[PDB]
Amino acid sequence: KYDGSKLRIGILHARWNAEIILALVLGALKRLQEFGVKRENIIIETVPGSFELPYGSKLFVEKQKRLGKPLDAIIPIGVLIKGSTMHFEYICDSTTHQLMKLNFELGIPVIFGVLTCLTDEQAEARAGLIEGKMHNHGEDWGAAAVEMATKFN
Amino acid sequence: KYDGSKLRIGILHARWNAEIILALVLGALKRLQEFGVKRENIIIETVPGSFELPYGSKLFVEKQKRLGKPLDAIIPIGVLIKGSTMHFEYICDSTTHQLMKLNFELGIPVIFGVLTCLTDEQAEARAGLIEGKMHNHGEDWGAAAVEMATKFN
Amino acid sequence: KYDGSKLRIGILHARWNAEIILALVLGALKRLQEFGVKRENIIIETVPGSFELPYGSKLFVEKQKRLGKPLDAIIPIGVLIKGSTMHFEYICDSTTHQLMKLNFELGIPVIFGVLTCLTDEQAEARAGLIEGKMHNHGEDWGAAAVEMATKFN
Amino acid sequence: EEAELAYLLGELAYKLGEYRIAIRAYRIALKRDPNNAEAWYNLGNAYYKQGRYREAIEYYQKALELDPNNAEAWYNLGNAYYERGEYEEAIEYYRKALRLDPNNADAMQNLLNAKMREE
Amino acid sequence: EEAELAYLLGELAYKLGEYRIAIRAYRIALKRDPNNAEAWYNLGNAYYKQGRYREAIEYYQKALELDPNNAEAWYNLGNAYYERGEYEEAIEYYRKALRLDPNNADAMQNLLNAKMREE
Amino acid sequence: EEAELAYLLGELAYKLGEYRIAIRAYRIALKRDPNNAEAWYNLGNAYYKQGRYREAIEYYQKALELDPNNAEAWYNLGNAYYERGEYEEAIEYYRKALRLDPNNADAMQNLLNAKMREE
Repeated sequence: KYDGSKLRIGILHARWNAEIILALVLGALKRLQEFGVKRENIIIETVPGSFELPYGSKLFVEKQKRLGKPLDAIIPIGVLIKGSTMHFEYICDSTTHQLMKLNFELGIPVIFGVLTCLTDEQAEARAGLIEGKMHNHGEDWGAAAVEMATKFN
Repeated sequence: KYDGSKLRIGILHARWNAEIILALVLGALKRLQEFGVKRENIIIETVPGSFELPYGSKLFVEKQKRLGKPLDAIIPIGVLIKGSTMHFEYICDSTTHQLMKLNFELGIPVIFGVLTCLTDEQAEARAGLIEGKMHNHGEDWGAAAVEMATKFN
Repeated sequence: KYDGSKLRIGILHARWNAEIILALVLGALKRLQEFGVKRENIIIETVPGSFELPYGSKLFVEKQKRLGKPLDAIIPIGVLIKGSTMHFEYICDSTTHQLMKLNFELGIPVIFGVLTCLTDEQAEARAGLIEGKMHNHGEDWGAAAVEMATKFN
Repeated sequence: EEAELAYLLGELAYKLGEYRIAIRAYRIALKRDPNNAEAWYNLGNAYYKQGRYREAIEYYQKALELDPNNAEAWYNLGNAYYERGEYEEAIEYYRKALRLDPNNADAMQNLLNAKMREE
Repeated sequence: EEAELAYLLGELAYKLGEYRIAIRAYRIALKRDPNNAEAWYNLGNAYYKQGRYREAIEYYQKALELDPNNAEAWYNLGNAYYERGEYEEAIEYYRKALRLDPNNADAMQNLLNAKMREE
Repeated sequence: EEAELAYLLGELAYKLGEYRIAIRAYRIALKRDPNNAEAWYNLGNAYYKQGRYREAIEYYQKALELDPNNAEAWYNLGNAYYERGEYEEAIEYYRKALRLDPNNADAMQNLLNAKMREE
């Protein structure tokens, strides 16, 4: 339906909770390539975690732009799992607001590639890390980036 | 009371939870037409889901504007049902804030066509999908778009 | 203490939950008139409900301004009662934020004439609809509009 | 039978703005069939339109006895009372209309202003 | 009864400019109630309007037999006679109309010019 | 009798564009006098006008049974069938209308285009 061969899509992702994230990052890449996105047009970089991603993604885009490779769409990826503290609730919220603001501030679609789970099993299922539960949502993020980046042109 | 025959009203909607949404989308269209809105002036397009709609609606408007068909009002439509994760709470909130901001940023009324339900029965009732409960709220959204788009002129 | 005879004060209000609202709207009007506000300088108009008011109030002001009757202060009025869904929490919040932003964006005081009640008895008491409980808060809103509109000049 | 033709004739006259006929045709139709509440409401509307508010009331009240759930009529009745200066009666008729039909936005604003004037 | 409905129907048709109906409805109404002079005058007016001046005369004359004080009809009758070229008859009908109603200024000027033409 | 008044009333309503009345008045008139083919055709025209093409057909067919030489009705019937997508039925009704009235130029062009579409 959509052709992503002309798009530059970046992924900026957390290092923390790598098992879940690497499954999510690849899920998105495989689909982007299925839509024709060239592997060389998929930019994958990391940051420590979820506090960095909400602004890290802008800094990431600015660098790619300066280098002559501005992105058409971005999928910051990371996993928040509720712990004993309330960092989860405050990060989930402010992250979401930054990512929504960035849909206009960066000029490109910003895909919420961040999980807001209470348990590990939920985040793991969302990444398709669990064979019997959910699916790898990274794939939808990938597909969405291609559609959002082409649909509205 | 109001004449919508001169208005362009767009609907951007989620693909996910289609049974509820299609009832909502049609509810709004039927009423818009009852107010005289021409069917050709009702623009209906989709996105995967609720994360796309909060900004997707701007991208949608910009495209319609470039095409020579700027909208007078928009009703993004979608359904959030609380699951086992907290994506519901964070989407409900940021979506609402984006849609309220867009009432000024787009220059047109933006109707909150999004449901924030805890169960399916509640979302289904809101769409009038359940004969014995609520009514199809899509109809109110349709009517509201016509009034908001004419009332304040 | 204050003289409102030179002020234009608008009320934009929800149609839904009219029994409570009409008591609130009149409460404010009676007091505004007691402060000398002329009845012809009190502009009363309606919208379906609480989603419309957060931006509807700007559209309302812009129209009054174009007509040569810009407002000095505004009191959007409406009632939110918690139901089985979470629309109450998300509307209460975004409404409040829009109304606070509008205190600067419109150049005039915006009075939070919106109720955020969990029950009907609470909203009814706040409107002074219940003889034995609270008082008609609409009266305070009216008085506040007069003071805010004169106090800081 | 004859009432239907008389109601159709009056109805056409109402639509066309001719109340002498709309009134006579409905009175005839009603003599033949007195339980037609709609015609009684419309009869009241013809008198109402002519400024004959007391007459309008008589017919609106009859029509309400036959069918009291007609919110529009409750409103129209209150209006006939307001035109006569009967604010207290009139406000109750508008409030009843709104209670029967909460979406009567026009009744909300008109009863609100009427209440201000009622005192 | 039926005549009233028939008169109301014809009346509406007269007002709306439809004489096929205005004529049939009044003829029906008159068959049911032949003494309605107004309807007979109006029937004459329908024929008059259609250019059927002799027919208009027949009905105007019947109507005058029922009520000869209708000055307007006396005038209209004279007009039907003038359209037929019957100036002598026509001038008497206009003069009678003026005598019945001295304020019929239009009859004064029209009978005056008609008299010039009568010879 | 009553049918004439009912036909005159419906007729006036048809001319004025009010089909609720035009339909009820003709149905009443027809109950009183079922052989009035013109009224049956007109009844079909009211339904036709409302987009109620199947109903229009029912009445047009009845009217044709009473008087099948009405070329205009044959045409109108074909049109109701075309609106329903019934091209084969519809083309025969237009062709019959043209055979009855060879001067129906509009039927010629419309049946010609319809034939192209019929296949």
